Amino acid sequence: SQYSIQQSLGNASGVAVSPINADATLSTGVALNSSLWAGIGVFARGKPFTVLAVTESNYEDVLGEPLKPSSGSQFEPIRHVYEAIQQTSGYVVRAVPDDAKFPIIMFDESGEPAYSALPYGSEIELDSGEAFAIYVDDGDPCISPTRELTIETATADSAGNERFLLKLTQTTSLGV
Amino acid sequence: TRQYPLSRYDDRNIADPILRAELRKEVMLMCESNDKNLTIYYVLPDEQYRPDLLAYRMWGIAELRWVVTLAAGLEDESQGMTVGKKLKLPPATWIREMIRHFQYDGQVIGTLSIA
Amino acid sequence: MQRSWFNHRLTSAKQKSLLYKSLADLVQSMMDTFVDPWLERITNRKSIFSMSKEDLETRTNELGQFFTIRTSNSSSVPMLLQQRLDEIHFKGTERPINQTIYREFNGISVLWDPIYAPVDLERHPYGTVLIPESTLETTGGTFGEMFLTSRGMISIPINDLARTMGITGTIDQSAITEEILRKFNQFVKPLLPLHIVFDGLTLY
Amino acid sequence: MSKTTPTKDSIRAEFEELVEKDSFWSKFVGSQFVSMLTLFITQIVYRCFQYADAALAEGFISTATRRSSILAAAETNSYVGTKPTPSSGMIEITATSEDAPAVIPKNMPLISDDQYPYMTMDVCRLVDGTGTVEVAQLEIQEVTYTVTAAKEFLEVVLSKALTAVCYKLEVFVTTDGKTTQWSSSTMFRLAGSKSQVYVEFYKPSEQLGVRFGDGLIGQIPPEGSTITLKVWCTNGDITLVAGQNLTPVDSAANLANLISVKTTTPITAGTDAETTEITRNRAQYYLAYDDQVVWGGDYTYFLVRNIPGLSWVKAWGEGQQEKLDGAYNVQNINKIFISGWHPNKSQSELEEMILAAFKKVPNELNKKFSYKEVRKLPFKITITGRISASLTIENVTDELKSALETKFGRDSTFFDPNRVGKYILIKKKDVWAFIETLGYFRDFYLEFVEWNESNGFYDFVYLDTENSTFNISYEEE
Amino acid sequence: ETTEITRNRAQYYLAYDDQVVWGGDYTYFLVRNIPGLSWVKAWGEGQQEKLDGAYNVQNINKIFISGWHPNKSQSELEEMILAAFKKVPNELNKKFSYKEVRKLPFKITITGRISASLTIENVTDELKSALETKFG
Amino acid sequence: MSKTTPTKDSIRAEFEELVEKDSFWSKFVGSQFVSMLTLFITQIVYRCFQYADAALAEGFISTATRRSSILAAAETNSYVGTKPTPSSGMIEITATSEDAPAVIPKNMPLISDDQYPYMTMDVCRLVDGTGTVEVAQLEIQEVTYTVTAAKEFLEVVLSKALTAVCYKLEVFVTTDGKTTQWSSSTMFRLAGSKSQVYVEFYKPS
Repeated sequence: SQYSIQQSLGNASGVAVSPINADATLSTGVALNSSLWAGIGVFARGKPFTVLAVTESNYEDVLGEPLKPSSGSQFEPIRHVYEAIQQTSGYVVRAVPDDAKFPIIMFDESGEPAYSALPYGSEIELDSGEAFAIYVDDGDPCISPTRELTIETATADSAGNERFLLKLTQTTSLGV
Repeated sequence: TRQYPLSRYDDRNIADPILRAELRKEVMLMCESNDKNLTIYYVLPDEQYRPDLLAYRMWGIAELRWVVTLAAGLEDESQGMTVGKKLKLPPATWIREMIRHFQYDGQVIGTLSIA
Repeated sequence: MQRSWFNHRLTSAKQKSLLYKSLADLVQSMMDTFVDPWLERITNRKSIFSMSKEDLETRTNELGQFFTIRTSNSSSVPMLLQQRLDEIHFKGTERPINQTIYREFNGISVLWDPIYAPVDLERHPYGTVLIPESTLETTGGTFGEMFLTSRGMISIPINDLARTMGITGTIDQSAITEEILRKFNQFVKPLLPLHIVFDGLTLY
Repeated sequence: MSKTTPTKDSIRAEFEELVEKDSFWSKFVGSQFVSMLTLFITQIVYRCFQYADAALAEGFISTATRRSSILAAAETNSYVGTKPTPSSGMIEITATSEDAPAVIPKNMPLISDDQYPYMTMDVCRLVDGTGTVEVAQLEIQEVTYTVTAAKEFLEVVLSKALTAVCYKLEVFVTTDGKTTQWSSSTMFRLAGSKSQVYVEFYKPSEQLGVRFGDGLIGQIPPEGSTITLKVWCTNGDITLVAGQNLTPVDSAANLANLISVKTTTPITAGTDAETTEITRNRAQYYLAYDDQVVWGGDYTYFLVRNIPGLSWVKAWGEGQQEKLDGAYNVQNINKIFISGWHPNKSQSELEEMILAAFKKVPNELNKKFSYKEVRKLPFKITITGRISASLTIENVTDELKSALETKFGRDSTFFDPNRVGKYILIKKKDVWAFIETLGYFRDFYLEFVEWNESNGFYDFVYLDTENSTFNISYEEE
Repeated sequence: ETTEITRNRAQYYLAYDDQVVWGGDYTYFLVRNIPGLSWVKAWGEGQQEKLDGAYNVQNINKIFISGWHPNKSQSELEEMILAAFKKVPNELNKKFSYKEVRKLPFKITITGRISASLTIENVTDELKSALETKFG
Repeated sequence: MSKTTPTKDSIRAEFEELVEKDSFWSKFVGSQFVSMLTLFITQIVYRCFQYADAALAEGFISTATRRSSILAAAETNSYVGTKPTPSSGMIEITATSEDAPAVIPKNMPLISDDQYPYMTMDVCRLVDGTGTVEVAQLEIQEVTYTVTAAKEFLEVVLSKALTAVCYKLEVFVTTDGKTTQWSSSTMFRLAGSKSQVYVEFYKPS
């Protein structure tokens, strides 16, 4: 009914709202297509050594939250982007040193999982074992928040091919 | 500044529980009387918790909540009242006038014959 | 006495919120523990049989302790007071005595025997010869006309008292008589004056 | 959990362990605002508990001290109080003109100098234009109504404006021109199908009402008839100084200028309305009375209700008197001992009032009453001790004498503090408790000179205040 | 029926309770229960005492009840009285007996003349009927 | 004596001024935050207060207006109000075929156009296909109870509809195939076990 509010959307139809948590962010806007800027910075999330067309809609989302100014000299770029995106969009490029590593989970033939971490840019290969694997690429170390996956079966295709539904989610420290 | 919090709507403006009691007595008499100057309307499913929603929608004031509460005889809003029950509401100004009379000169109440 | 009562004027997200259920159930507990028992006692007061103990002895001792029976049968106390209050219309007779007997003796046959005297004051002055009605058939004939007075005694069958006292062996007649006459004094005697005169208690 | 009074610290506690045992603050620590929120709700629930205590007080007539609640309970008991009585004075009349008749007709109106209506209780006779009569503060009201619809239990309502002075009521039913004075029996007792009966009652808003029968029990007045309520009113004990002139008014104003009337006696023998607490007490004792005249307590209650002004009454049954006397006296059979004390009337006077009362009361069956005079038993009290030196010893002595006279005087209310026929005596414990409640002395001793114990039939033990001894000293501070 | 009238009926139905507390109450209830009674009246021990003018050893707690019914004899009246006494169990330490009712007729001799417009026979008939109706 | 409590706008005002004590939360006043929490606490205290007031008011005999309240008062007074009684009378019964039995017993229902059950109280004897029997609009609704416990004056209540239309009642105490009849009896008198039956009761529900 109109009184119910959900959190995630599947088959049921309803209107959802933000949960009761400790922290939240926002970023909304439309592209400029008038005059652009470029620059190198270090931020949260985002692929290393990668260009990103940043606007008011993704400034806080794909770049992560601003970091602590006393947490290294990485606060100059975040302040600059914060002051600039409020009026103009850009094509900011981000890279990190080789010390950063992204994680990966491998499902073997039986589907058993195995956790691993590899330096960014390294390519994973599959030997006789290690049936397949899935690695995260957004740049988040999966620590704040964390990435979780839930996989089960589902209805088959029109050709009768067996199908399975998997859902990805981010879980914060407080449990949202 | 000069300020005092109050509102001239409360039937419980009369501090006497017994006086409030006969007040609700005759208002019940009139409500479950079949007077035509009463409203003609049934129950709504969501009125179980909130009998005063009907008062709000058809009048904009919640002062009728005790009126409907005595009309339905509810033990608690946790319990519900049957949907479709015959409910009757008199014009509010009539209650305002009777209570005005009763709290200025509500002495004879029943019948005045001659001075 | 309310379950999830704050589940109706609240948006569902704030209902499933973490702290709103905390505040809701704490206040539900607080009202449960410190407003409702007054509602329960007033609802008990509504019904003559439902009234809580405190209310029962409150109504009991409002009039005074001399108008009641010191019984441990708390369940029958509402019933006993119902009888004590509805008997007021028929309490010029032996019915209230039997009503007292209900609890004081659990249904013992008690007979009101008025005092009988001879007419012959010279042979038997009034108040000297008091013949019970049980022997009146065979004794009062020799005394001519047989004065009847409102004064009288009360007789209890010895077999009935032995049955109700639940003792097969030694029976202390004096002790049981003293106990029952004290019960009579402290529950039944106030009903006697003025017209009713009690001048002794006897066992058949 | 319980109705026992809690403490704010206890409530704060119960709240705080509830909070810590709840896991939501565990996931959300740092709510120091809930601290003073708990404080505020603690005072809120404290006020709520005070309100609940008020609810308990008002839920019982004994605990409730409100006139409204007491009247509601009394009407449940089907009990009503007594109206105030007129105050009557003795006046002399000397007509100033020859045309004035020497016989003044019955019930001629009069006004007093203090602007109060007065009414003659009888026909005044002038001995050659000179006469004397007793006149009381009496006035007349009347209301007439006409029946228009048919309701079972015909009801009529009155206004406090007139019930505040009402003293006597008269009910006339005029059906098709035939007027009948209807009788009243309470709760429809002895009411047949067509009995000319009605019941009058109070109403917690001090309203006055009367109800009629259902046709099954009590006559139903027919449609189109009229009902007449005559109300003889008085303002109570309106006392006026003797030696003042009186002005006839209304139809008597014609002879007002022709006849001179001067009072000779202060207007006395008036009574006012009884107090709320005494009404409550009489309500409880009427609940005991059970709406029937059977026993001696009921007899005393009825007699004290019907005879204002007596200090107290006492009565003993046939069995009680026979037990006192030690004999089965046939003459004492169906004979009820009676006695009483009045602050202003002698024992013989009291006996003749009570004999007249029993004569004009027909609610008896072969009930014989024997009156004996109440015997006073004065005794002296010697209070010896030391007191605070800060007060004047003369002032302390005067205060003590006044308090003793008030408490255990010859005409003290202590003997009949409930006015329901329960005459009680003075006790040494009572005296010592009263003086300790006074608490002025630091140490003291009571000597009960010529102390005696009342028989309870007629002995009247009271303190001899004027002969009492006051060995009052100053206790060193 | 209506709530208020139901409440009133409940709170006032206690009048019909057979609460009889005096001999006058007995007489009233007997009159109201037995239609057609000419009259019923009781007389207690004091009434018999003042009737006799002297003390009676027998008139002790004894009440003599008399009455007349045109359609009933003295025996019938006593029988109905006793039946009502059983039907109403409200008494203590008082005996009730039935007292004979002694007829005391008396004649009236009227003498005079009427107007010639009247008929003597019809006037006699009407007067006799009215006198038997009112004081017969 | 008497009881009093300040009004809603008042209690809101003193509540906000007392919460204005701590400077770190004092100035939230004026916001829909404080107003919503305030209206919530005021509504809950309003419920508890005036519903206790209504309870104490209904505690009086003449103040009872609810059907349940007045029936509870009547039960306390040991009286029962005059319940509705259906009209009773005569109905003709004709036989449309030889298969129609000439005897129609009591205790059979009759369905009206509104399916109003018409109980028969006599034996209809068809004389040449024509018969008569006493008929009145009545129905018999049967329920049962099992003895849960041996509690003195154990309560057994009925539904709202049964309480509304309970024109007459019959209580059959059946034990292991043995049925006795118990009735409702008031005005208890005489010592000993006066009777082996139940007593009446009403509940303000």
